[PDB]
Amino acid sequence: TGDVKLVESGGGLVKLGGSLKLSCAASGFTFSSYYMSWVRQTPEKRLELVAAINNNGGSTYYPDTVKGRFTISRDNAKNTLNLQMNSLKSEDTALYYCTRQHYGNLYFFDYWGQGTTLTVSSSSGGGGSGGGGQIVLSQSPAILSASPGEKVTMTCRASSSVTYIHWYQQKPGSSPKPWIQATSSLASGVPARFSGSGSGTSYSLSISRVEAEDAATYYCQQWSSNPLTFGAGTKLELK
Amino acid sequence: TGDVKLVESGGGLVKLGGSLKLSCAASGFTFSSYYMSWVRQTPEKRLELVAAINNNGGSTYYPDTVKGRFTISRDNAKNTLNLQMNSLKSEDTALYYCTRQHYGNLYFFDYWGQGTTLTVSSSSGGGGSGGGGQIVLSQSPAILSASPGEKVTMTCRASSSVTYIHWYQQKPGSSPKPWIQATSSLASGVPARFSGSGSGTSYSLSISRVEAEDAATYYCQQWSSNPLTFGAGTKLELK
Amino acid sequence: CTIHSYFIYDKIEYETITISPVHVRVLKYPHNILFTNLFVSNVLEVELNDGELFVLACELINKKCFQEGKEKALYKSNKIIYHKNLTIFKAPFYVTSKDVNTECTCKFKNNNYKIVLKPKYEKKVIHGCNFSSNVSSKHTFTDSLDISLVDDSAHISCNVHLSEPKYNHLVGLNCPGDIIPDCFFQVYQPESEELEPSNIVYLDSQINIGDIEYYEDAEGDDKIKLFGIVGSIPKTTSFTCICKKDKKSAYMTVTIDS
Amino acid sequence: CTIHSYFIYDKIEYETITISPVHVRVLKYPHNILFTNLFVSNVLEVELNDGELFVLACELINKKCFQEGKEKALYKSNKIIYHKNLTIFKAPFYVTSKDVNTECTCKFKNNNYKIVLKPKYEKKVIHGCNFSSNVSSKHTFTDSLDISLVDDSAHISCNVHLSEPKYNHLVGLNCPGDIIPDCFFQVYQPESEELEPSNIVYLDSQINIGDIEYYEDAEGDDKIKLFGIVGSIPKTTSFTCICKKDKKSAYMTVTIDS
Ligand SMILES: *[C@@H]1O[C@H](CO[C@@H]2O[C@@H](C)[C@@H](O)[C@@H](O)[C@@H]2O)[C@@H](O)[C@H](O)[C@H]1NC(C)=O
Ligand SMILES: *[C@@H]1O[C@H](CO[C@@H]2O[C@@H](C)[C@@H](O)[C@@H](O)[C@@H]2O)[C@@H](O)[C@H](O)[C@H]1NC(C)=O
Repeated sequence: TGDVKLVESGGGLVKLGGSLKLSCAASGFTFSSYYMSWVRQTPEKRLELVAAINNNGGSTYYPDTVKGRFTISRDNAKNTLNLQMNSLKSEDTALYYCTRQHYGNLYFFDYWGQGTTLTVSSSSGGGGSGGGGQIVLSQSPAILSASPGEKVTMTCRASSSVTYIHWYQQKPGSSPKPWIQATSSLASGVPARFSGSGSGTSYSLSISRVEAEDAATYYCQQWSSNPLTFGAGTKLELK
Repeated sequence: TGDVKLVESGGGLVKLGGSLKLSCAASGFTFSSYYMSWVRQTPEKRLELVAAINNNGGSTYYPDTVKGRFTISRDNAKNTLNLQMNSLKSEDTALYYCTRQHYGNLYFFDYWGQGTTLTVSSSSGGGGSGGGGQIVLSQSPAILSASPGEKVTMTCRASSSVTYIHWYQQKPGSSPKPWIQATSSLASGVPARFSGSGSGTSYSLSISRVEAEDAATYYCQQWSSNPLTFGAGTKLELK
Repeated sequence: CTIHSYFIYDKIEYETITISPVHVRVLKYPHNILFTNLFVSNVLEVELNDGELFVLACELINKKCFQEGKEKALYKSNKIIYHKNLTIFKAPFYVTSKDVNTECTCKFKNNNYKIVLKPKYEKKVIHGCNFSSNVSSKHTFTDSLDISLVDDSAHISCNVHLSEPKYNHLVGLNCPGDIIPDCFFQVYQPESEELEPSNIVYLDSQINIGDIEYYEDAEGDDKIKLFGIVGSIPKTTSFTCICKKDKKSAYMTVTIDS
Repeated sequence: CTIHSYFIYDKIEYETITISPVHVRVLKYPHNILFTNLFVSNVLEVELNDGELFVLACELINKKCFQEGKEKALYKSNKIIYHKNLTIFKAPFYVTSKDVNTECTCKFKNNNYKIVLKPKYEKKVIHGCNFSSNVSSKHTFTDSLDISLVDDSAHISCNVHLSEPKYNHLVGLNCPGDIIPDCFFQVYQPESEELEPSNIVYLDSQINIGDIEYYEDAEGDDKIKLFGIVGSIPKTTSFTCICKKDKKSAYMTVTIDS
């Protein structure tokens, strides 16, 4: 009831090799009309699709990094989304967001929950056990430190052709939020100073005059072939 | 923009026989999809339809009390409603509300503005120069003083058959508000203690357990034939 | 009175006159009549067509018959005529499922003859609007408009138009909230081209046909109201039905030509 | 390459080959060709049919011709072929109004022969969705769904289905906000039955027809995008176009059989 809301439950600490079930409570929309996904954020702040399920719940997709270990399920009568995670690895340590797309919104992640943390437990950091047999997104720069009132541009290069890119903005303490839909269509409330452009393997996000409010990590995302992938993010800074 | 809003402008003091134009600014909806009306409230607190215009603005209706003096008009491109009032009489002294109906909501006045006051200027009070050649609504009692937690019922009798009655609630300082749609369908947010019933010439509003919150004037309204009429109101009291 | 419709022992074989199947034209019953005179092991199984009649002549029925089923199935008929101990069964035009039957016990001689009827099920879509959002339902509608997708305080139409020389369809709706008026026994008149009111009227008076079968169902907080129309109507008739859930409302407009 | 469509001096009378109106089948132009050799008072008025061709053979055109009108009217053709000073005019399948004409000046001998063409106007509805709320428009759509009536964050479809052995219709939309993708030059692929992506593709590749005429218009903040299809398509093709205004979105799905 009310406006769109996604609440993730479960998560905590599991030994390597262990099992854990995560749940998502959807309210404020016709749940059965949306495609649901589990998308995690590594400690390196990389965004990765973990699992996706269609509207009726008959078709699922799992990237090769989780295929055979994780299982996505939905109960349209209870408005719930579940993920059974087996044989947990150190790579699985991430904040797990529950998020939605609609075929009719060009599969744009317009609502994301706050996330549920999983800590599976030598050191690491970087990459993300992904990058193989998929369209990879290369964002540049990693850190954009600009002065107020300046025109800035960040790029998103794709390993091979993508027919569109979606942009998301994330500020510390909150989940990613829709920013630019289908390459150039700004999300609701996004200031006119923002623009998005591109085709093929080269896309970009530009800001005509940068302000304190724009300081955030901007991620590009593609879905031209399975799996759906995101870039690493461009951290906008105004020190 | 935003939610439904109706702002009435004009009004003040006019000599008897004078002329005055009233305006209504509609915002927050597709104005051209609604039937618009000017409905006034006499100092005796009687509600009377003054004029009505259809969606396209090609069909108008005026009761015999204003026919030939008042003129209703709409500008769908400007989202405005106008009423040119000529040859003003003492009977015309009232708060003029701008309000809307939709064919699809059974012509229920779901939104009313705050009203614009007209004071045209021996004494009077009662009746309202109406009651002739129309279905008249007789509400009983005029004042219902009940004790908390009591089951109460107010009646609405019609001079001849009406196929439905709409109920409206009005608390001092504010315009009437939708209460019961098409005889028995409660308006949004209306507590379950309220019920509406009836057919033919006899209709009623009942409250299973009366509370401080229910204290208001409840009006019934019919539109089975032109003109559309309201009853005088039942003032609910808990002293 | 220009009473002109079908007749099944109704009041104005013959005995103010009853009519077995002021100008009062009597139309010969548009369907087949199946008469039983009172099969395998004292029971009779019969498949009935949509609208087909079944008349039993039996003067001994110790309790209410053809009002209950002889299995996990309730085959409800809208017209079970009881007159001069000559019970009459009219097969419906809508049924919840194919797995449905009805039983009657006729005490003939010193043996219990029990009749069981089943439907010649035909998958039927309802020409109308589904305003609900559940994909799980035993009913199929031609049009859909999930009312939860409409903005608060907005009013949107869902139109249904029928255009056949002779009709044989089910018209109805699924509403997750309040239905206005009491559809389809009473419907809301169409919108005037002038600034004139639109009233609540009986559907029977609007379409001007006799025995207009009305059906209903409920699946959770979802209300299904339907009606059946068989034959050509005297004139092009239009009417409305409103569905409303909290601040959201949508209305079904129906236009039937002829 | 299985290039198989109509040909009007296009590159792969004849002179890598041009074609006057790897398997490359050449279809004979499906419409009438009107040739002028260079009427009343040095001017020629001609009424053209939807798709009809008009070819002028004149080697002297001192400035851009048939690119402007000889009155308060701009008759825009999508194909004005300029080759070997043999200008070619293809009559459009959509026009804003009937009061429209185009002019060309041919310097033949020592006299200015000026050609003026007019349309045989035919009131044409657009098979598509009007998501706008203005009752004032020069365009008529088969379906309507005022996007202002949809709730914030909701997504509702408006479906259009075409089913004719041979087609001759206009498919399009009216959007009061952002159109996604750049319809109708590029359309959004239909939804998969499996968990597979749907891409932005060119409409030409989806329908697989040549010279698919594309039209556009604007009336305030309301954008109109259209396209014309004449003939039978090789296979049943479906595609989508999204309209979005602030937090409200609605999508047009189109299915064309054959
Ligand atoms: C949606 O519907 C589910 C299944 O409904 C059941 O089966 C249908 C065919 C009917 O027989 C109906 O009466 C049954 O309830 C429900 O289990 C589910 O709770 C419904 N969801 C909501 C939110 O109402
Ligand atoms: C609604 O439309 C009105 C009339 O539009 C005009 O006529 C149409 C046929 C087109 O030629 C269009 O380009 C013209 O503007 C406008 O006057 C009115 O402002 C519009 N309303 C809104 C709110 O956009």
